Amino acid sequence: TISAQVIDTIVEWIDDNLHQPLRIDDIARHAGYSKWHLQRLFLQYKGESLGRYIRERKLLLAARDLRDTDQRVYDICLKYGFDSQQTFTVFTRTFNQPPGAYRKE
DNA sequence: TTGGTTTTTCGTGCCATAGGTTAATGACTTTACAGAGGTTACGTTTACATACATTTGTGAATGTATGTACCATGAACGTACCATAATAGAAAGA
Repeated sequence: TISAQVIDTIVEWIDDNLHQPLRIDDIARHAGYSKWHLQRLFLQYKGESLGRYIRERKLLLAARDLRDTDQRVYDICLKYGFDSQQTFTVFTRTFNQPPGAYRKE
């Protein structure tokens, strides 16, 4: 029990939520835990900054949609959180693996 | 000419120096419970005078008690309506 069961709710919010980005103000509210209700968790349970963990989660989620043989490549990053194609093109810094070649795999 | 690795800023995240509301046991203090002490107005126990009753003798009410000496010689002394048929009894002729 950390901050009255915030771990059991963060995962549910990440699962249920739409492609809306996750920031301090966005998740600070209906979360039931403010900035410090999340800082301790991100420091202890995860040990990684939000901008990298969210990007990794989006990449792991899109790894299946890229294999689902979808022709609308521009909408793949949009349906998962990346509001722009250039920002998602994160993939170069993470995998150094072609968008298209991976999409071909 | 186009995709992707490399690099630098920059707002954002993590760490550290400051300074204030407010949990701690307490010390409170206030209310409640526990201690004896003088006073009140009864409740039980006791003696004493007078009263209804109940216990005695005495004057009247009834009640059996034995008899009355001219002559009195049998009757119901006034009852009563008379229905109808099963079962025996004492005799009489069969």
